[PDB]
Amino acid sequence: YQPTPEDRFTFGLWTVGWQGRDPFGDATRRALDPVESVRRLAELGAHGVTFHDDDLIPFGSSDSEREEHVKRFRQALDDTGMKVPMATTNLFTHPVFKDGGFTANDRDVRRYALRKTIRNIDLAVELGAETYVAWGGREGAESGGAKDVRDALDRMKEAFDLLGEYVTSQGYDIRFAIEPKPNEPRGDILLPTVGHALAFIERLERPELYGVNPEVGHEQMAGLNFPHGIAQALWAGKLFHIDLNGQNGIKYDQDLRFGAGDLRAAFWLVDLLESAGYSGPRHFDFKPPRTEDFDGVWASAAGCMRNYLILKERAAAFRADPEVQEALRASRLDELARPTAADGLQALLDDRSAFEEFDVDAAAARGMAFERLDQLAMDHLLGAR
Amino acid sequence: YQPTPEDRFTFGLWTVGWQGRDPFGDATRRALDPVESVRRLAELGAHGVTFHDDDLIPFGSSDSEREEHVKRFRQALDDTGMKVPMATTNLFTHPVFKDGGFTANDRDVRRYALRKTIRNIDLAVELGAETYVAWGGREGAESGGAKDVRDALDRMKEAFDLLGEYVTSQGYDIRFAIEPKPNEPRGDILLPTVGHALAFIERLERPELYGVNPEVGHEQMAGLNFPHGIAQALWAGKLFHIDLNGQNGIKYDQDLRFGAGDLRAAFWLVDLLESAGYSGPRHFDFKPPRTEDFDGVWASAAGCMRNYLILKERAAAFRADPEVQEALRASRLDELARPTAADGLQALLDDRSAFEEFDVDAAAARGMAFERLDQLAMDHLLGAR
Amino acid sequence: YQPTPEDRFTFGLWTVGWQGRDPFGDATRRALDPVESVRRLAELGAHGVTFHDDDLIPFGSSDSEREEHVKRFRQALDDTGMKVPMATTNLFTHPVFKDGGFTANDRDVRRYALRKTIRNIDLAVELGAETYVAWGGREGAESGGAKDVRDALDRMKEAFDLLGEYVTSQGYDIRFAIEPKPNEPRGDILLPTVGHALAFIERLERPELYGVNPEVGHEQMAGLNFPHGIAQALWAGKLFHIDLNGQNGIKYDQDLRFGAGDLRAAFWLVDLLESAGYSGPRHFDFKPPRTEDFDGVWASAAGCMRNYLILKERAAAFRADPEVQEALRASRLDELARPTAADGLQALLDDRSAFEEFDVDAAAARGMAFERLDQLAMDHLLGAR
Amino acid sequence: YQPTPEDRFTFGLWTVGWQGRDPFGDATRRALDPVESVRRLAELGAHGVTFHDDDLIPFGSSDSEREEHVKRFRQALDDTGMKVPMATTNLFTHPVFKDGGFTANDRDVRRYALRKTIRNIDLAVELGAETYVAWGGREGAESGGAKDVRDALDRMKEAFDLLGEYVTSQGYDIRFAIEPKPNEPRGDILLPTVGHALAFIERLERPELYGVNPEVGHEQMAGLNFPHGIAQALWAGKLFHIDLNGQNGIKYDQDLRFGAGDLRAAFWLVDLLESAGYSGPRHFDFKPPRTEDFDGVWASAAGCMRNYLILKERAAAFRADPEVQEALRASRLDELARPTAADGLQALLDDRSAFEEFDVDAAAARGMAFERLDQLAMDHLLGAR
Ligand SMILES: [Mg+2]
Ligand SMILES: [Mg+2]
Ligand SMILES: [Mg+2]
Ligand SMILES: [Mg+2]
Ligand SMILES: [Mg+2]
Ligand SMILES: [Mg+2]
Ligand SMILES: [Mg+2]
Ligand SMILES: [Mg+2]
Repeated sequence: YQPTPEDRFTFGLWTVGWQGRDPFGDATRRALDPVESVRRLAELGAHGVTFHDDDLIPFGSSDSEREEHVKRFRQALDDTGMKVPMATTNLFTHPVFKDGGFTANDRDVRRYALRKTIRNIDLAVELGAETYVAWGGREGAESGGAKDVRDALDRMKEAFDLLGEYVTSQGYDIRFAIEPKPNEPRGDILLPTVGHALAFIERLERPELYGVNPEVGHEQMAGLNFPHGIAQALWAGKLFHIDLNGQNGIKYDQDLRFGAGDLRAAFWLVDLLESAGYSGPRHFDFKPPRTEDFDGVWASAAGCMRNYLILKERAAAFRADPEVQEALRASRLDELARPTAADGLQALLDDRSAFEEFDVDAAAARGMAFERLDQLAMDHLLGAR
Repeated sequence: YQPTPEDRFTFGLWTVGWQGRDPFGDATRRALDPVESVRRLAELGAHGVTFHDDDLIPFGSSDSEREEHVKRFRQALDDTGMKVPMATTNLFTHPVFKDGGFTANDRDVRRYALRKTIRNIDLAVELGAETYVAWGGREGAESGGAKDVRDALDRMKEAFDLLGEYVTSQGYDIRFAIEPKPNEPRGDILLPTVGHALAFIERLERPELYGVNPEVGHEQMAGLNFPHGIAQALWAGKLFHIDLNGQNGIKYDQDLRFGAGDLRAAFWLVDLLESAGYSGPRHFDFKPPRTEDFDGVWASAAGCMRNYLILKERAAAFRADPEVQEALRASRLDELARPTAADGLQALLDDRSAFEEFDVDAAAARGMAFERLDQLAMDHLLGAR
Repeated sequence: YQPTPEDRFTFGLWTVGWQGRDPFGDATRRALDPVESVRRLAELGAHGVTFHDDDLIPFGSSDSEREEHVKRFRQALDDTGMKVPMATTNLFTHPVFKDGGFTANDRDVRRYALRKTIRNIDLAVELGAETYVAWGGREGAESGGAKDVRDALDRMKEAFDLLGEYVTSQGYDIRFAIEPKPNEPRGDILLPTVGHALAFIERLERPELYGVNPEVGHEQMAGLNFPHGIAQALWAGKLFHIDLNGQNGIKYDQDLRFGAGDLRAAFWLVDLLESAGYSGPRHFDFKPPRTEDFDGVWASAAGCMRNYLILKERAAAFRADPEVQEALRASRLDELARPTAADGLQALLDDRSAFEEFDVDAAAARGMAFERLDQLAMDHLLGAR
Repeated sequence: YQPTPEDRFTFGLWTVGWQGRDPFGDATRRALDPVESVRRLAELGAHGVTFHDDDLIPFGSSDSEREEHVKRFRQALDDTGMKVPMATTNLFTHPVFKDGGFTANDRDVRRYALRKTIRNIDLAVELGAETYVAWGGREGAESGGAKDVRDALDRMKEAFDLLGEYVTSQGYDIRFAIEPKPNEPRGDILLPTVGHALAFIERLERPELYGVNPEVGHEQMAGLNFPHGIAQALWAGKLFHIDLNGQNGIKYDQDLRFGAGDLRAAFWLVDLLESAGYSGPRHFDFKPPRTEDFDGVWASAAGCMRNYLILKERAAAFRADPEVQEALRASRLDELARPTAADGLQALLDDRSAFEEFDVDAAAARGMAFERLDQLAMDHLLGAR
């Protein structure tokens, strides 16, 4: 199960470069030169890297250091063939963003957040990114009175509309993807789930420029079914990007490598992405645990891609299995895909078989045969099939 | 804290009428005649009742029993002045709905679900309901392969569009509200949160006919901030109805009386509903615990309204407190309400105070004063103020 | 992966016999004659059945019906070779237990609960059960004032001590196992986790007569690591019995078939049970989903045993893998098993290599190599190894 | 509601001294001199401070800097009258503890952890601490194979037994308290709940030297009822210490000030502590949110004590209310405190009123009147009474 750049696996600089500082511990690893990470990730079979502006250009760099850093990075991209499909802004690390970026109560911080973002959009376009991700990790509150949510949504809409105006006025061909997270580092974060972000996009001035970048661990921190949420995003035509990792239930954001955490959900996710023809990057946003040295970092990063490829195999085997296709018909997955009432309202109303002469007890008695279907999915996942 | 019909408190027949059957226990209470519940609820200060078709008309009733039941109910409404602002369909109790109603895999069940619903819409209009609620409690799955979610969303859209066609073709003045629930009785339920339902409505043929009916306990079963979700629904203009109860964290749907469960959240919810001018019914969907006899049932139902009125008082006191308004300005809630960039994109770009000459360290050093504001909210809630 | 009676797989009568009534739905299946379940389970490879008194003898049966029911059951056991390793009392279904059995506030109910239990202990001994399970499903509260927990623990200790006196005075060779559950059907249940039950047993008069019967789904309803809890029970010498099923995170008690839910946890559990030499019954407490007809019921029950056997295989392969044993040494699992200070306190104090001359920075720099070890566990689980 | 030193309110140096570094953000506050915190906390009405060795003495200090730091601290304690009732060891910040202290896989780290602890025990005794707290925050695992839990419990028992030997051999009058936490910073932490720690203590060589130090937010991170767990610890005679803060459900450890989070639970906790006569320190382990400047830090710390005192008032009012005492008798809290069977086993067996002639239907029909009792508890909490 060896990854190729055609698998579109991408990594953030901040993932393998995480020094292992957590709320209760100091770094267990020295910092990684982005040039060294680009080269190590290319050797592992990755297709591309992503970056926050602050990952690449240390905060407060002069314009001459800034261009020196870009030029070094650009050399590493050119030496390796690595792409940069996605860029994002760090609006969460610096103390100035402690109440958020786009929805900070302080207006001058909101304007600074927009300028910091716009600067990096120019740079992202320059580096060829086609998706610009926005993770409002500091947008939210620990207490109810700290944030009027309707005002914050106004400010959030205003920020995203202005970003959309700037993109179309520059004639840039780049789209935005909102990354939801229900909590941490804020007590509650605005647009907490895929659903909340999808609803929000429909109120923007140019909705067609915005989609979602859902993350496995984030929806699972709310106990939600991450495959279900992805299906709805696809149904809406709004899955612009996706973040893969693992999470062991409702607790702090663990950012385990993909496939760790809820293994059955990872299987159903890959089944959905592959069967829907999702063609975006397969992005890993994970943290090698701080127990690990650099050898463990690359091992964890390899395991990300490996577990995707294994699950991709098992899902395809499951869908191609004639006994599964038989069981799918046994549970009437075929009838689920048919229109309830293509004959239209009036025909439905006059159809006495739909109500007056419907045998309710016969229909109730029919088994759905879901457990046999699920055990076949299990057998396939486990390679007992 | 005595409720009046002007408080628009409403109860489902199924709430006070719950016999106390749970997954592990038999009924602890005899069944309630709906006529007796209408009369008891009117004596408690309720404004109205709601019903599932099956609450009012026993399943499979002849057309003559059906009209006898309506006529008895109509007499109780006329004798008490109770209104019926909202009606809904039971698409979950009968075994025939075990895989759902609108998204059942079986097409004939889907058509039956639509006819069962349409019949009750006629009856709801007759009884004067202005909101028709849809809770897809059986729509979903315990296993990943049982339901193609994109197909189910198609079938769900199709059902709701047809309902919208039937309403507009009949010239009915009634709107629909989708009630989300993340799980139980299904392992995962479709449209699991307020966000997911809001996004879904934007894809219907006549979006203006559909809103949400969020329920406290349901969003909290996903660990979400229920006040935040309500704010987004209001921001969208889609809060058509609301269900009030209590819930002690992420576990089974407890349907505790309102104010039980997360007390601080109940306070912030009432603060939001009152300050936004929400004018719909204050509907209680709760279950008097099965430890209780009928005296405990009415006691629990009284406590629902009482806790709303107490919290309504404390929220208003909080918002009217000049020291709170001062603290709100101290945490820049006023600046949050101002446009980030009413001067427009180009002016923002040329504004060197927004970036080139922005003192990031000065802005970072400013405290948000959120903890003092929250302790004032606490003092008010507790009547220590 | 075919089960044999030597695998010690056991099922409750109430598991396959669940009619599919849930909080929101009526039965979807007719009731099962216990004699028919005993015969069907024997054909599936089960080793034994368990029962609540009320599963076997309908509540309130005359002494002549009671013995007729036992005699019919005894015939089915004799015709099939099925054993009854475990029996338990239903102290939760009848409305009289709505506030509990052993810790009901009403004393006459507590005495009735003890007599109901003692009667069934006699019957369990007669049928040869060696473990008597107690699941205090109604012991607890929805509200804080309803139950003084210290008093309830007194009443719980008193009940269990008296049960222990009755057993030793009758010269019965039977032991008790407490089954913890954190919630549902009560808002919070007493002795909510394995830990709470283990602590409680140490205060009983004859602690040696009592152990725990942990259940997968129950500890996971608290987000706990079920393998970890089982290890502690084993460490204490108190794992008398175990209940296997599946659960998808913190929500209502799903009682999915074993292997569904958290698949990686099921793998680590089987690894622990097998490597510790657990020799008790492998008991399945699960509910075939109500979507299923009787064919789906037996399919689900077969899947229980199958998933255990598959996981048992993969765990053994993992532990026997020399590259795993190498990786285990690489992460110092061997050093974890050695005494920290077998040289004793004074030697440790005088050992300057333990502190004064300990190279803290060298030790910190060592990687734990946990991620490589976990990916090997993953590969084995997935049959990619 | 002004605190006095007789209220026994204590704070960790690390609480008010938290610089606001979280997983996603840099410090928002400069470091606090412990001498300045001791003085500020004394002005707020605190009774005492607690410390990790590393809070007080910077890691790796010479013996001359070490005594200079103690001497400065000792001067601040002497100038203010502040006590040090509890001390603890930092076995979690330094990278060397990344796999734990007492249960690190590496033996030399385990010995170093014991020496680091023993050194601070001497210092704690010198400063007069009577409780030594152990929070095994790094003891546990992110993956199943990384830690054999039975071995780790052996190593944990060994460490605590040796600590007990050292204490009794030195003739120190100090006791140990284990602080449980279910997760974070490890994926799962050993001894995850109060129950797990209580069970563990019963296997130590000198159990009488060890109790628990439970923390509000920690048990709530597992969805458990923190008042219930405290009652069991009291019942066991093992509540040696307690940590107070707030937590909004199952998510990352928020360390909100006490009274924030689950307000009703905080009320029931104070009711229990006061009615049981708990006489230990009321210790706050919380973090002023990083949105706050130093003014917000002291405001948050004041709010801790204030919310305890308010709740203490409301609980006492509730218990002294004759209508509550009446309602308590109505729900048979009095009968719960009586022995089920003080007449003994044989008398119970011969008592036909306990079974043969017990009217089960009469007893079932009795209401528990729990909802009226809970609404009275609510009214008292809210000051609507
Ligand atoms: Mg994450
Ligand atoms: Mg991400
Ligand atoms: Mg509900
Ligand atoms: Mg509802
Ligand atoms: Mg269960
Ligand atoms: Mg069980
Ligand atoms: Mg904490
Ligand atoms: Mg603590």
